Amino acid sequence: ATASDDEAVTALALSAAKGNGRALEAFIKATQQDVWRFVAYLSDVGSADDLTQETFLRAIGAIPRFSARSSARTWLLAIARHVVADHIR
Amino acid sequence: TASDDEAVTALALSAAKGNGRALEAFIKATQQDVWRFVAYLSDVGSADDLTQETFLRAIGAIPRFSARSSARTWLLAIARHVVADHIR
Repeated sequence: ATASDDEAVTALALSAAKGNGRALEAFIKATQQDVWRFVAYLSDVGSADDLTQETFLRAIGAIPRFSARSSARTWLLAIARHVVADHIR
Repeated sequence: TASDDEAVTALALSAAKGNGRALEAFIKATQQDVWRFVAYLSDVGSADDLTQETFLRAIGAIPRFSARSSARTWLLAIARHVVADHIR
């Protein structure tokens, strides 16, 4: 529960959406690894660093509108997917 | 170019108020400056890590940015601390 984990991350996201910086920072720390793994499956490993950060830049942009209609991980990986879709080419 | 400094400071101010697109744009706008400064207080090899780590702290502090100085100075002040820690 692990899903206990998802819960924190969602919480971080919700606080970050309300303008809490230190929560945005921790959110990115908590999820960076997941985004990197996901992103590298869907292209290469050489791509992933660059795709990972693009994902976070969009995340940073969209987070003010995250309201937990889904878990923050799902929301974040949906963005990761758009970033990968764009990148081809 | 001072006008460029003004945009960056204006981005920082709007990001401090909870604007995510401002924060994103600010990071895009300053990433290169942070990397060069950091590459260079240490080395090209560690610059990526230190650039992240600067931005992570930047994200966490930005809500208390109020323009007592330019955002570029504020941000490079964070970068210093980051490099200082990396060599302690």
